[PDB]
Amino acid sequence: SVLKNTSVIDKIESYVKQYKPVKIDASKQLQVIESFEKHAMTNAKETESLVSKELKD
Amino acid sequence: VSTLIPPKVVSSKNIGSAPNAKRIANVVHFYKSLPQGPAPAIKANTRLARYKAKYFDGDNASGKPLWHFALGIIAFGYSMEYYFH
Repeated sequence: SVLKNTSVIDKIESYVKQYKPVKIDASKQLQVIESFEKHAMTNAKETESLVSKELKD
Repeated sequence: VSTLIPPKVVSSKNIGSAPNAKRIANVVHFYKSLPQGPAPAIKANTRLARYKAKYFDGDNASGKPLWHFALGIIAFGYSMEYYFH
């Protein structure tokens, strides 16, 4: 309303509203992210099993 | 580019280090070692076992055996130097 010669704001306001759903998130990592973890379980438990055995040994 | 993972890689790293070479050495040096002076075999019984327990043991280790040897020559006075050359 500060502009008495508006003529574009409704177009611009609609332009914001038509692109109001800009873009979704990208949660694509659901197979490789845990593959880093599957190596993480493998090596950590390999280490933990060894150190637990060796500390008593 | 990602989270690096060298916190847990000792399962194959505990082979090349120098202390591991000493580790595998002295543990074998320990298990069979006799605990508290066991199996010393202090009861020696072989021919002159009495000698093995008085002077031949080594607790005294003095000139007594040669004194015994000298006295044996003295007791053989009329066997080697007398009645013979």
